[PDB]
Amino acid sequence: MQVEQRTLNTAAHPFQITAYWLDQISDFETAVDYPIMIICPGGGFTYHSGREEAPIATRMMAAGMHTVVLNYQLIVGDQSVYPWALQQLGATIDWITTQASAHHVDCQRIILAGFSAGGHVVATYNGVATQPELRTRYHLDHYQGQHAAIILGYPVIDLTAGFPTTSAARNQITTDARLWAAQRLVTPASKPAFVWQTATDESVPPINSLKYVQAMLQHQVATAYHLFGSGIHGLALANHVTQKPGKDKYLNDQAAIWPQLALRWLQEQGLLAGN
Amino acid sequence: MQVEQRTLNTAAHPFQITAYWLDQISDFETAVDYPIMIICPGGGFTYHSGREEAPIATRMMAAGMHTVVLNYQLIVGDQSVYPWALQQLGATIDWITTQASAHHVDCQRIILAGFSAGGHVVATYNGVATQPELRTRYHLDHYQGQHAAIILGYPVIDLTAGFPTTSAARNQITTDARLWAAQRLVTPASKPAFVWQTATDESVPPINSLKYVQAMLQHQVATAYHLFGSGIHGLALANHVTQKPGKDKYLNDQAAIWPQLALRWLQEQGLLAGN
Amino acid sequence: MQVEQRTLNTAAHPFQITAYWLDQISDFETAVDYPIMIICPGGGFTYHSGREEAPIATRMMAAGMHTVVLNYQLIVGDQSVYPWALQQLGATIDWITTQASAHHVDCQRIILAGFSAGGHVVATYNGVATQPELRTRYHLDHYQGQHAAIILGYPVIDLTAGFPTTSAARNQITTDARLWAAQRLVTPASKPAFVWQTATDESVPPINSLKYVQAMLQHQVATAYHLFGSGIHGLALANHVTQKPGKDKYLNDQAAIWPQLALRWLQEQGLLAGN
Amino acid sequence: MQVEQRTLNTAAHPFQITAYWLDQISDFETAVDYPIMIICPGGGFTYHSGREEAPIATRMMAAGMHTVVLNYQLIVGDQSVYPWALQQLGATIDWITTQASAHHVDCQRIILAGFSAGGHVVATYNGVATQPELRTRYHLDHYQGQHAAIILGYPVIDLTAGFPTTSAARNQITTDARLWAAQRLVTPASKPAFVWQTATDESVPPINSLKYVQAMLQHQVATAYHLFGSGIHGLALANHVTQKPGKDKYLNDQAAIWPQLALRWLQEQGLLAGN
Amino acid sequence: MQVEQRTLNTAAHPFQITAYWLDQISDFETAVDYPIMIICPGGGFTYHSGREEAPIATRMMAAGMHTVVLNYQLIVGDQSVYPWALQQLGATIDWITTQASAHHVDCQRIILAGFSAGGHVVATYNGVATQPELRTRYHLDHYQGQHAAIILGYPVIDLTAGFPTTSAARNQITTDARLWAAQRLVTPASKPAFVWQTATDESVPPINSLKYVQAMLQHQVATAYHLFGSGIHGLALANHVTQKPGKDKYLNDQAAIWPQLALRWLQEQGLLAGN
Amino acid sequence: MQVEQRTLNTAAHPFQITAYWLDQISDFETAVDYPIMIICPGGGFTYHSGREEAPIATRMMAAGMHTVVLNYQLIVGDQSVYPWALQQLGATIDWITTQASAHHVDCQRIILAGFSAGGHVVATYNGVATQPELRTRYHLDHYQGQHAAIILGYPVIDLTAGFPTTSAARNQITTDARLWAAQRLVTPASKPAFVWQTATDESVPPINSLKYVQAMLQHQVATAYHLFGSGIHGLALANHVTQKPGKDKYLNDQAAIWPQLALRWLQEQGLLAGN
Repeated sequence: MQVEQRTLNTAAHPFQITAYWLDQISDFETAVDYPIMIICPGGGFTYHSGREEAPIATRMMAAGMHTVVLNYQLIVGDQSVYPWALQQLGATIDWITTQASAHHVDCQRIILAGFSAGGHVVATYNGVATQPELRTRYHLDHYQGQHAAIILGYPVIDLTAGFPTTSAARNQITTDARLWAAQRLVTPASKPAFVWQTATDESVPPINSLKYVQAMLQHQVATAYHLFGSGIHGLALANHVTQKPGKDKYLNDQAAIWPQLALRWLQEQGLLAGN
Repeated sequence: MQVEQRTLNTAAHPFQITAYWLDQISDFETAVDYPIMIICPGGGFTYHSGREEAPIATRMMAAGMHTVVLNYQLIVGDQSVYPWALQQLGATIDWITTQASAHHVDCQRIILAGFSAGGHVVATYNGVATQPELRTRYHLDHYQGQHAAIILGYPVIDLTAGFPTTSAARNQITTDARLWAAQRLVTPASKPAFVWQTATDESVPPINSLKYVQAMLQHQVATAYHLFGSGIHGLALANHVTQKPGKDKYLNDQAAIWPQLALRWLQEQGLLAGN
Repeated sequence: MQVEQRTLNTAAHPFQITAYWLDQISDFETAVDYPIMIICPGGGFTYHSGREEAPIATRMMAAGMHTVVLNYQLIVGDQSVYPWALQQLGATIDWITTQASAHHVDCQRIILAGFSAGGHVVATYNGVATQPELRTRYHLDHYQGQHAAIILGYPVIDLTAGFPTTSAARNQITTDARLWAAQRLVTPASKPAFVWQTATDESVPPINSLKYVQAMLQHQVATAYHLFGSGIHGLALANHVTQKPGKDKYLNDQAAIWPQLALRWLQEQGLLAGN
Repeated sequence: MQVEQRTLNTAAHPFQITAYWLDQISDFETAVDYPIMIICPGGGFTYHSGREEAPIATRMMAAGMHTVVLNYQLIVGDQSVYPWALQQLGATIDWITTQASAHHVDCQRIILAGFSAGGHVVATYNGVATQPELRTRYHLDHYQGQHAAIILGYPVIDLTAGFPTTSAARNQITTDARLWAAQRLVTPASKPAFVWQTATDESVPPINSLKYVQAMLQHQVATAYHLFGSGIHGLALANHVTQKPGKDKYLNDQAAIWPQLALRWLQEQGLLAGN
Repeated sequence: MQVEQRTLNTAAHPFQITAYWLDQISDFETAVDYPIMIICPGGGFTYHSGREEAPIATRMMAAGMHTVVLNYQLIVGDQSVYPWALQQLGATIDWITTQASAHHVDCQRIILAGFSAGGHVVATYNGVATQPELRTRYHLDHYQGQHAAIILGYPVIDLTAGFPTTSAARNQITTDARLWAAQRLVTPASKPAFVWQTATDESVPPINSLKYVQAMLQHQVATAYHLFGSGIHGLALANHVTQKPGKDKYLNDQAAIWPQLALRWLQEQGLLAGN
Repeated sequence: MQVEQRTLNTAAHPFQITAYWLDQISDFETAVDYPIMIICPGGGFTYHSGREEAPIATRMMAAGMHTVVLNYQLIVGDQSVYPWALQQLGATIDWITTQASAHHVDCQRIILAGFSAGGHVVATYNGVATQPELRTRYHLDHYQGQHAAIILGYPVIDLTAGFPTTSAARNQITTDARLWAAQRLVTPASKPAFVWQTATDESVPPINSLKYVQAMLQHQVATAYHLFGSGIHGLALANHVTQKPGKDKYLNDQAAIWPQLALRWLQEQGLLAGN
């Protein structure tokens, strides 16, 4: 296993990525190309939450895929998240394509993972990057690669839907109201989506994920949705690994099966080798 | 996550280790000390099998523990495995103790994992390192640290028990017949053991693991034993990750739950935080 | 000791930092959080002087603190230093806060060091970052962390005060005349300052430091000022380590005690453990 | 030999460089300063071709010079190549000057290599960077260093001359028509040029290189030109090393002597030690 | 290109290797496995000459092969070169086999290069490793891999043949007189050999190489021999790259074609792709 | 500044070194060769104390010298310290000579530092390495380099003199009674020594250092001796940097000037540039 930490510059606003590369198993006769998952952590667009980076990355790596953690654009400074964050997701994917030979990467299996605030970036991208008109509008010309499916964990979907709380904050993320609501950007061309949240989420209302899923169904796009009956926002792995010390509110033993479900879902979609 | 590849020299025969360090989660208020698992791959004492290194290491890392992969002494050259391999397991543990500050390592939770040939080294160590008389005999004086529990996956236990096949091969591993049979070295001081194998193992007869477990019970030492009804030798993770390309004989969906069992067992023993 | 060389991107103009991390001492029972000092070298805003980077960094490290060397914005290109350099100092501090767990960093003890041209960036920041109105104006919204004290070595303070020599050069650094004079930005909210220079400085008149100190006193802010009676500009460590080969004009044995004074001053302010 | 991979930020649009540093030979009594060659690969301004990076870099390293591979600005996004790419070539050179002590670099021997699309960037730079009026216009103020000679392999020279094929593509590279034709920017101040191409080039007509050479002659600048009678575009090393697997059209045994010619030419110009 | 510096421990006397790995070219559709050359520098068994390491390594890398530089056992201490050095050559080869997946290495094309003192180690190995009786005697049991051809540059062949000068020195290298003369160990099973030297060699008489070649012919083993009419011992690359500063005696323009000859020879033997 | 962590193998018992390399200052016209100090920490021959490694290393680096931390042989296993540790000190020095070109190292200024147990290794070496008869006896043949001076901090000198406490422990370190007493190995050929200790040392009686100094005087070898009137054993830097958390017994403000004295002493001896 190799760990790469790089700045990528092929975007208006350069960003940092941290890649976790799988090594080829030594006693194999033939070499295998592994899937790759790009992870966008949460952090309310003001930071990137460690809880939703390496603990999750490692979990997916255990199932035999490379992972890259993307440091998408934030509010810090006087900067806005959009459109820059979309340009960065595209750059990352493009960069992966250029790393396929060196690292055995199956470009037919690039997957996007989003959590809380990072879920907005992913959900929006799933809409924009699949629509020629919007690739042009949001400057994704000439970026190679395309993702195959997305995974949303307690995602922020509509900015008018509960998070954030004030019209100033919503516009600070973006003044582009076409990107405010990710479910309004779903078309049949959108890639399939594994979505989960808890019903008792309070900082990012469950309505967010639901509206997205509703949009995928109505546009006949393959989706799977797990709304667990309990648990706070930002459960991450929902177990001891991502549990803040002392605080039992970060433990949910039923939500904690989400990775197993997600992985099984990837297999169903033909995006991960099956047992 | 950091990856360290080092030669350790505080043993008669220097060896290579590859350590996979957990990083502290950024948005924690207080820092946490994680458990650490040392992994001894299989390879019939002639090599170290990649299949039983990083795929397993990564799997355990996902449950929130550091891992170190130990390149124990091999037959290559005209060298023997013993006593040198025991000295190396002790050196590794000692070295970990010196790395605890830098990496947040819970020395009350050092765990040893063994697979096939690597299982012999571990099972033997669990006997020797816990017996003052044998620490002296096998030169473990002044090595700090002590492991807390061991995990054996389809282990080689008695060298007179099926593997290897010829009296020459057995002596090439070691001329020390006191180390030939790891179950004869079990005493109440032995640390607890999670053991698993398949009943249809042919290169290393199931009798090996059984005899060990039988010894642990009879010396009133806490143990757990999972003998799956089917599957070849060297299943590793028993899933797509460690499956040799094309060959379905490396897939066992029932044996594949061993990690989940093992981890739950570690929790029971108080050696891994519980959910 | 670890050495990190990274581009940081959470600012309009991305920059390079070189961090020198202290490692936890192995034979300590409990872990300790160390202070951290950010160093801005001189170079007349056209380059970063090596003399004022690692030789100084190492000197402070010896007293038991992490150091980061910041490559603040320069005139090169057609670029200006301001406002970008202020955004970068804030980004660096913010980034440190996100590295505190991994490296044991005491965020109640972040310190800023400035030399010659780098002194302007620091002195200005000490004014801006402490004034809510100016954090907003100069785009420091949402940057975590705050420094505790600053250290100025032969600093450039007022751009109308001797350095640079022509009105073109002054405006090339910045057209923002509110940032021209760092002493006019001092308010009671400014953090404490250790200031030193030589009286015989010719490229950056001693008047610069003096005016700053005068402003700190008049706003009742804790400060300490050492104006050595002799020596050229850019003495750095004033000893053999930073002495240009052959040239004795870079040796001043009385100015060379500045680090000892500075460190003792940090102790007085409670920003460095005391003996 | 050391390998460095860094983002450089002292330009409007930050870029990645990959440097291959020569190490000092251990059994030398005195240390030697080696030349350095900057390489701009081809890729039609949409990507950087691996074929024209390390295989070429390594080839030149064998003749005893450091190499740096520059990731010049691309069309990707909605970005244009110019003026940014010129700023980046200057930044790279400047950065090298700051690395001379650490790596023994002979700044009187910085050389620029260009291939296909990368040849345009180099050829243009050879014109701009040598003309005070154009350094000012294209923002190369305060960048230290200057190259000594350039090398063009099947270069794109005039954008109205065959590559690219549509007026949209030409303007997407740049709307600045003063940079469209690199031969119109040649003056006596231009540095000497080693130029080669194949006569049967179809994607970038041989006319391109010819027009450049013609301009160098007419301005009395030292140049050498090798137009091989056969071979496709993008032959690179023209041998097995850069040959796409299976495709014999990337093999030209006569064009394959270009490196030997180029190196001998560097010696003639006093830019590489001679045998 | 990646650079690896590792201690290998699977030998009685652990040794350092420095590997220079080729990276897969990014714009290839299919991946290619490259040959690998192991280089044993000279140094009179008291040191390893830098002149015969990276300058040569890089030269071969340019022709599209990985290289590893082996730090074979030396006289330093009271240690002898043999048998340990043979064990180390075998370990290196074995280790390469375990690195083939990760680095695309063609194990049907492992090549050994020897210079001066390093030539003895190689020439001897070519005899021992190919003779079952001698693999057993010199402890090469269970080492995977086998080399395909060897390359000797001004090699030391018979220790009674001019180098070294005193019977004490000869025995300090080894008391094993069966290894004193490498030509007496040639049998039809020996791998093919490219040999070169200068006729005016004085520290290691030309007779050495000649006797070896004579042995290869008489055992009907494919060999090629280039005895250049002039030049001192230890010419290395014979050009400016390996020329000690000031001393023209390290320049031979006719001997300097040896790499081109050697590479062409590798192609003839089917051990390097041909143009 | 670069940090190197390597195993060295040119000794019977391979060892780890951690080197801290000074980088050349960028804005120097000419390059300078720096001194290098090798540090042997304490630890009672059972471990290497972190307190006496990087905190001290960094302190000396601040005065403008490279440092290497040597992991000398320990009792761990059933191993003895001698003769192996002497072979390792010689190997380290030899290795440095081979690193001089790459890192600008002044081989006329190699210095050895010893603390507590590490002081024995140094003091003994200062005797052995300077006596042709003893280089032969203790196998230092063919190791290049030689140290210039040594520094002993609260050193263990005579093993019959207080440390260790039992005749078993003394022999476990070494059965070679010729190495038991380092002061009995002093001859005029011994290099100069800076020695310090506290008079109230209880685990290693002050008599140890005194006897050494007495031997240096009586053999007319230049020495300097600072016996501070108070303080425990293992004060290290005697300040907050090496102070175990909470325990004031590791603070001695008078002993804490030892580095300043030592450095000034190095200048007097011409082994460090003077101000």
